[PDB]
Amino acid sequence: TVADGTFNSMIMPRAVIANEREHFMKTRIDKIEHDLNRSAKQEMMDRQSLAEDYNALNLAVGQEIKLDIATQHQLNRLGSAMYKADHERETELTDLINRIRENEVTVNGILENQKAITAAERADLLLEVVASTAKSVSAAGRAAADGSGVVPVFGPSVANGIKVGIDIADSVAEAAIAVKESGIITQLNDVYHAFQSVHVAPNDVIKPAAVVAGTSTELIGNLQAIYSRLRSHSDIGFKKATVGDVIPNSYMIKPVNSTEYASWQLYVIHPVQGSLGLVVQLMGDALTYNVFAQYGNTSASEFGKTVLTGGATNTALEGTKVKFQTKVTAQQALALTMALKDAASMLSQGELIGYFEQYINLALEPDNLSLQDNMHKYHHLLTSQNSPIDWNYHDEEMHKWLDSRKTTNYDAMQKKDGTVIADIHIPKVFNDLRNTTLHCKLEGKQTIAGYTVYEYLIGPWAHYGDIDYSVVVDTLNEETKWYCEVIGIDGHLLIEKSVQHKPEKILELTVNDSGVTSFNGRNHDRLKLKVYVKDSLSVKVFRNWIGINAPRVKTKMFNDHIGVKYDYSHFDKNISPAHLTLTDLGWHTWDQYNAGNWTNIK
Amino acid sequence: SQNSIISLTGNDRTVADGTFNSMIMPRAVIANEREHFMKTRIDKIEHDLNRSAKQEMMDRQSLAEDYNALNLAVGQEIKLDIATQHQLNRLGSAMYKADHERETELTDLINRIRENEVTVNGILENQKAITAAERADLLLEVVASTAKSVSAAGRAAADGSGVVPVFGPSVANGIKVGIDIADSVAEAAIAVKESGIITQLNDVYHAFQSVHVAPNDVIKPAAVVAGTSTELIGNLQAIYSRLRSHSDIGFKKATVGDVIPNSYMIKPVNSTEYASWQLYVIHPVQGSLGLVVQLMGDALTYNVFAQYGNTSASEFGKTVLTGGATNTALEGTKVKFQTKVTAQQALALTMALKDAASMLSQGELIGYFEQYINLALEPDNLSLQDNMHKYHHLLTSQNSPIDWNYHDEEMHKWLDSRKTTNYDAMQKKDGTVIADIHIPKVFNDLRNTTLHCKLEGKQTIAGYTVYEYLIGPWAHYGDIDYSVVVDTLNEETKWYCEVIGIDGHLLIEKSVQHKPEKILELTVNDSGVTSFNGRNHDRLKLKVYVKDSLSVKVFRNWIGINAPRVKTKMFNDHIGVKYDYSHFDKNISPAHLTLTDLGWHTWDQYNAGNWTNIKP
Amino acid sequence: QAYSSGLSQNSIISLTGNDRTVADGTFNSMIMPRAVIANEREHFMKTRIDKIEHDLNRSAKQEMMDRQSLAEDYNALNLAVGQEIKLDIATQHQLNRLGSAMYKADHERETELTDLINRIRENEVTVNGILENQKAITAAERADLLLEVVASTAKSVSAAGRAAADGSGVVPVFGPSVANGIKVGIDIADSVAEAAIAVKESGIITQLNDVYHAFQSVHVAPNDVIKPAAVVAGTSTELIGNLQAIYSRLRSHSDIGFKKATVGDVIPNSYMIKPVNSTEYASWQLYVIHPVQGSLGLVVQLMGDALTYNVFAQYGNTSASEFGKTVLTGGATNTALEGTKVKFQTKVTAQQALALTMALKDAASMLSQGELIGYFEQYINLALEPDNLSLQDNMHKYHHLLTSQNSPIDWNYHDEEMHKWLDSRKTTNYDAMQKKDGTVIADIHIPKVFNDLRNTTLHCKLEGKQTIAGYTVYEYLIGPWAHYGDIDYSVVVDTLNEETKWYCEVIGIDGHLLIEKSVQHKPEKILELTVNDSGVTSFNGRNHDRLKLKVYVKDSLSVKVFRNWIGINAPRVKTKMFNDHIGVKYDYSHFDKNISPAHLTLTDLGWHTWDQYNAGNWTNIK
Amino acid sequence: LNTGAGAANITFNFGQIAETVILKGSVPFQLARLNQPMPAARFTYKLRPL
Amino acid sequence: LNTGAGAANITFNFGQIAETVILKGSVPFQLARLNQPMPAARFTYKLRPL
Amino acid sequence: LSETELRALKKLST
Amino acid sequence: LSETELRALKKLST
Amino acid sequence: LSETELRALKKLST
Amino acid sequence: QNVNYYSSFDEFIISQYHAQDGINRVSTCVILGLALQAYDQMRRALPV
Repeated sequence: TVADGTFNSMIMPRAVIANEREHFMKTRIDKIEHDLNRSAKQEMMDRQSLAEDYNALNLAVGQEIKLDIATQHQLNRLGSAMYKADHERETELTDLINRIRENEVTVNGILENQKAITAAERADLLLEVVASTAKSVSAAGRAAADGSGVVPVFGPSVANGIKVGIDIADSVAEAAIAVKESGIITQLNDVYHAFQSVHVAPNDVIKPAAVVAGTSTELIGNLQAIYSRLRSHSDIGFKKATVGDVIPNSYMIKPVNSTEYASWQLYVIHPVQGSLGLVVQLMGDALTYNVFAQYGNTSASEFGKTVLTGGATNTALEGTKVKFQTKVTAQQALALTMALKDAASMLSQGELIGYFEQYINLALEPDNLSLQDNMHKYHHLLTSQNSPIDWNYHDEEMHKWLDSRKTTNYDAMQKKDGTVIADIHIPKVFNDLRNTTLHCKLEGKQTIAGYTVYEYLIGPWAHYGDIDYSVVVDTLNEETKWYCEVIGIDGHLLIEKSVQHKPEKILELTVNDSGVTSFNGRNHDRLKLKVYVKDSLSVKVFRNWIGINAPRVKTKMFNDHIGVKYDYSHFDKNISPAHLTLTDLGWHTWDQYNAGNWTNIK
Repeated sequence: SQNSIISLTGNDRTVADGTFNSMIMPRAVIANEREHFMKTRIDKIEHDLNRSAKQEMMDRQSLAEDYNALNLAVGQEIKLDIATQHQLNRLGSAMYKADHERETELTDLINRIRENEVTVNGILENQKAITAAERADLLLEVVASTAKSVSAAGRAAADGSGVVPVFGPSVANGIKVGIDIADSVAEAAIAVKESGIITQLNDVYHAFQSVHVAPNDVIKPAAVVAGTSTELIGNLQAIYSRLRSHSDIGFKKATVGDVIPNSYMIKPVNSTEYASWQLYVIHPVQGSLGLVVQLMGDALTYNVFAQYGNTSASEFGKTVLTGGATNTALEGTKVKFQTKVTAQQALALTMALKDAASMLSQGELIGYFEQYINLALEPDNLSLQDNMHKYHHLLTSQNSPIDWNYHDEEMHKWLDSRKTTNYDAMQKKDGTVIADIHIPKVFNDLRNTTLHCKLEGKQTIAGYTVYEYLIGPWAHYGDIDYSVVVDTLNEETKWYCEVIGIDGHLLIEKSVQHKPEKILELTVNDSGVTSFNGRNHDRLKLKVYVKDSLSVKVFRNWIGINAPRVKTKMFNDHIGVKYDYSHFDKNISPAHLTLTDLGWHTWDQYNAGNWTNIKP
Repeated sequence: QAYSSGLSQNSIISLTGNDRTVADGTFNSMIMPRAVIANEREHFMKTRIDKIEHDLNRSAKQEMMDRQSLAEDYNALNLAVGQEIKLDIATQHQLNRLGSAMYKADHERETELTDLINRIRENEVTVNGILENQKAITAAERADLLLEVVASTAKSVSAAGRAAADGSGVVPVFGPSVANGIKVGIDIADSVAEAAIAVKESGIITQLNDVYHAFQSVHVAPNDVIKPAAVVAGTSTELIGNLQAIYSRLRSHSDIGFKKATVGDVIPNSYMIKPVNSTEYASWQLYVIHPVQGSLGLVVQLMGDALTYNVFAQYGNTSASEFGKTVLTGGATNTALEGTKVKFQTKVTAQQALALTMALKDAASMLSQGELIGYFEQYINLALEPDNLSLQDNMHKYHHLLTSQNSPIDWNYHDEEMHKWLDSRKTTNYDAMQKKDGTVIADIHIPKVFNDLRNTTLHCKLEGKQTIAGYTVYEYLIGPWAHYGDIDYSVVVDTLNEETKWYCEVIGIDGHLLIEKSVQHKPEKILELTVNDSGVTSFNGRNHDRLKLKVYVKDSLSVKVFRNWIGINAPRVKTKMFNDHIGVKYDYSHFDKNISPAHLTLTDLGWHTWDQYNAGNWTNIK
Repeated sequence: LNTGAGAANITFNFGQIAETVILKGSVPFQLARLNQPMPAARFTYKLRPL
Repeated sequence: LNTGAGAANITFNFGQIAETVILKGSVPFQLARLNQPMPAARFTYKLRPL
Repeated sequence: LSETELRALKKLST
Repeated sequence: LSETELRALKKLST
Repeated sequence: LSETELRALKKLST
Repeated sequence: QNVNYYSSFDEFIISQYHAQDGINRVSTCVILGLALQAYDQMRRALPV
């Protein structure tokens, strides 16, 4: 069965970043995917409707979101897409957590008796004993199961056709200000051309979570801890565009005239969704890395203080520079870098280059089984309580650093041009992703007796204060009646509104410093909202914080998640609005309903 | 040398990287994870471009009203309010549209061949040394075919929308999978239960991908040994009869309540060792037979197995054709893939590769095989390509080593038995109401079910847009009804329907817009032949002329449920009876129409041209 | 004797080394170029991606639905008899789809070049410093620096960056997608009745179907052109003149490409010939490129380590051979080689393909055979410039030479000869079909109204992304003109509101003209201009080579602009060269100005000069 | 033993006389020189007291 | 020291008699001959005055 | 326009 | 929305 | 159908 | 594996003669025949 060696070259991983056509091919299908689901022509159309809904929320002075200004519209397009994709992933994680809890006995048996097998095999076994909607952990299968919302945001396509250079000179006329508001500064244009969002599926996270888990509770806690870190980094990514600075671009340095036996590669990753960066050097068969902070950088150096060291890296190497956008987080990239260092002796140089570049550019796990296991083990360590990196310290310092930059840039522009021009180009309302007043358009694929069900998940909140939720419903028919259902642990609340084309407030909630709210006398970490509409065309949900720049709740870790457990099993049940009666509306606990009929009270 | 097949790498089995020979070597799409990921993304993009999930959700209400307006009998109604039926209709409607378009292109090709039969007969008789691909180019040039390329690149460019293979995971996205009722026989609870599919149907969709073969693929096997134009046409119809029967079986597997198996490749856990072996297990959803291919070193072995009559213990059924000893218990990594070729097409390449097992490198054997299964990409080695087409004809012809009619019939009986067993099992567990929601008894086969085919029109005659629908051929016998739904912006409009036969056409004028209107009722005998105005016909053409149209739909309905089947025609059956389809091309102009022109009129009444006005 | 250019070339170091073969399992092997046309897997994957982009931006279902609206708009233009564009005829509708898409891409490219000129002229002092200080760096590096000092919207010269920066409207037209589902070969036998003619008008002939299956448009971005423009530029004026000279040649080729479909002849297909059974160290390749948008073709042969090329005219063929006269020779190329033929569509122009061929010929000794194959096929099939930085600069230097005034090829002579040959072919095909079939049948299948892209009456749909106080701004660039005569411009505006107040603004060098129309769903004539033989027009007493039209609509849904020439086959204007562009300079800096329709009074409408306004506030006069 | 809210830093001084010092921990831990980046956790450290 | 708006070019002439000149800077700087591309910033240069 | 949207819009018009 | 659909819908409302 | 188009069309019908 | 079988050496040599590259195939078959002639005589004298 000895081969002639031709087959092994075909399964050899390839240098996607270094090879230009491979880098040209990937940009094209990422652009096509973004335009398939988010159309520029459609988005420009709904600008007028969105502007009216934002104005109709009756926000306080100084907190209004004016979509008529070009800068605010552009930041809304990035924010709404980023928030949407994160929302589906959180919804998928909640569904997965429910399925694990129904099959705890079977899951516990797998975790105890399957320590020998690979991480991928354990994940496949876990997703089979549970009735998971997606049962594939391979990269190809995950792409097929991925929906429309979770598609990463392609920055250059968003900032296409937007006017940049508008010059009014010493003119304070209303006509001149109107023309000025229609454009964006050059700085925002460079920000979008270097922006690509990364959203990690729950199926990819189950492999790190189950690699050392021994009980179902630990597996759930590991899953929640990772998504607490993942969601926190997505907020930082949006705030980077809000400030007046220009985000750095990841790049790779290769020799200008490479040699066969003396080639070297240097990779610099600048994750937009993160507070730390990575520098990886490949000289011969030796691999070295350095984790550096993305905050506190001076003008002279693009690298901040390095917080974790894995050798000596020379960032002053001379050669050709190739720019690229990462598809993995800093933690995911670091996990492979540690794994690649250990297996450097047993791996060829081509394997070292190919495996690393495929993961950063295409989010492709290595075909090697031993390499795959070590990476997922290192991924668990970096996201655990015993992690070598204190993520909470670096996330908080990035937040402080970004706030100082916004004040410095706004004051600098105020002196040069004025207050009115500064507000146009540096809006102070947007701030963080979860702080910002944003809308999430909802898709409904379930119809109960002619009523389409639209599902929204309230929380989890990384910020505390007072939050309001509003729903806008557009229908073809006139004089319709639509219902809203808010589900908790104890029961659900049913509301009838029957108003279209305008926002209508459905909930006002108060969140404390621990990110928990008191819904009818019980502590809830999250709630599920379902909107039932007949012959619907569009359903939009708005969230709004009463004050601007709401303070942040400390990011939860593994111990915080196992300390308190909340039941989400009731989020699946729904009602039939066609069979509703007048006495059924209001707040009603389950004890009142019969088993299986949550529409009509006993 | 002695070998007709010459490997790109020489007898040294070494090809230097960066050279022309290495650049044109085939690639292992299945084994490479970068290549597999790229193919899946492009496939999903193509499906989402043509079929939009947001559009299909919006059109659900309109389709539900139309299906109820057909006034079907009790026990035969299609209720799209139930989630299970809607998902099955989505898969079936796209499946039937692709098969319908392929059949339409076949009829045009048959007409083109018959118009230039003298030149076609000369090419087939005089020229026999050229390969199958070269022969197809000459035939597609002698006849004025719209698509003149047999290359995979030219085919994809000219494939057009409506023939794109259905992507199961896209269809199954966002549907509720788990709903409990917990002993609540109530109107509200039953309404909620009807909104969600079960886990079995979700798993079926995630392992589903249709295969539709263009007539430009069929022409190469058809002309490989054909000597006359009649033989070429008879071979074309025989292949498509087999394809349509297999396509019907593919839909029936979703209707019956069981999880379909998934094709996979087993490769060693350790990469880059001396020992090299690969195992391919192909489970074609559109077929009754499977393929198991094993390559240990340079030795290739295959086994054809039945996909029916298998116990739960073993996924494989009985072996109907053997080509060696294949071990399916080998341990290693399992990579799941979706085949893009039929079982016969996969089997044809396996026989050809076995003959040239020692004449090609292992990378060439794997690359050529995986490119065909995962991309429908024919091998670049012309000598290997010619042998594959010769085996494809043999597997279809009357001298085939496989009795396809026997295996297709057994698959139909096995699937019907499974539906009854699953329905009875769920009836006891939950109840009749729940069982009917999850296992609908109205769907059955693809060409037996009541289905709609949306029509696209690119031809406008004097402001009237022509929508063409081909009636038949029928694989079942009974009574069939046809209906047309016309959505038009104008408040009041007049639209015309025309049915072309061998001798004359029938002209109908209608006014009702949104409700379906019955156009034609037919009776078809056990030979799949209908008597349309005194003449036996195997198919008819229906053209709808609508002014300022927005959408036109045609509904096909059988009077009785589970219509009995018609035996699949073979080469001998097709050459026995010949029907003329040259009349399916002529059109009428509704603008220049009078009251006397409407009705059934034979050709003799009209002049040359002017198929509108009946004055000779 | 092969043509020898004394062009200075940088030394080129191959990845393969002295032995001219790359080592297995090395980083150089992973970054080596590899064939895309020869490999079936790649030539299939790229066609699928090319088709996907076309269907994303241009949907057949939408374009079929807009046929009724477009036909009414063309009818409402009230064109003279013999100049009417009847879209009810299938052939005319098919040609309009090709014409409208090609013109939109050419218009967008011309618009970006106009803005790029404005940024360079604003930052002239800094640009002049870069050009004279940095003369030793590569052309790509110069482009990156120039695009940074100016506030260019697209600051990336890399291929991946250019693809991302490109938007809908510049995507190449995929020919096979357009000709899908159109009826072919409708047969009416000796019938002259109205019903028979109506059916005849609904179909097209086989020839047009073959023409569309071999069509793929090429549109070069301004960022691609800046690298050749800055190779020898010393001042900003020279750089701008080079940029305008290149795009003048590019636009002239686009008009010829459309003219090929209008005539009754079928267009040739570019193909590659490869050995039936390739043998290691004895392989050969033959490339035949017939650019649709061009007047010359290229034949490139790779036998052993020798590169040989020939440039042949695409006009004057006697149908006995597919090659015309040879204009430039670079060796002996054997087109009678026997082997498998693979058909491909080129994504670069003839001037771009020839530049790489000359650069590769000089580097044949220093580059391996595989590198020559990979670099050539990648550029022809994907418009991907070689990763070898020295080779890329050599290609750009040759590209400047082929466009400069001292080019070895007289492009003006060959382009003019192609127009004359194409006109003769249309007459011959029309006369031949007028005899075999009737005059009515001849007019249906060979329309006389469609001559060339900038002569035929065409519509251009405008996209709007800027809103000023509720009014969306739609921008259209009037000119430049390659033909002289009288030209009329019309605007069609569709708005959801029942009554609407929309404005049009025409900007020139000194002042702008503001109009109000308030008419929906019908063409409204905005401007009538007379263009002299030099391509300039007298707009309010000053010579203008181009103008800017901005349309302001509230709650708009679609805005279309129609361009119309008084007489068919308007006489052409001699293509401008570098000297012509340098001699006369026009200021386009005023095209960036905008007005606010909401804050408009009755006295502000009309023609007003800049001195009547304050700084800013171009809406309201002092 | 750390009873605080966050991780603490403990400074070790081994003098300058000893040649080599080998540190072993019951669990993997992080050690680095003064004002130097911390490495990944590991069981054993070989240090020069100077 | 550069007090201007942008970067400046300083010309160094070391004569023709000296054989080798070695240049070291407090910070990495850019130096190249006439009509030669400017390299990346380095601490030290070795030059021939001829 | 979808068939559901067209039918609903026509009913609104009348 | 196509221009054909918009004009047709405008006529129905008016 | 977009939200603005639907809102505008409903205004014409009423 | 992957060989044909013939009733006699007469059939084997004629079949190879008519195949592609037949002139250089029969040369090998002739040496096989002389090898088989030696095999027959040796094995009859020394049966194993």
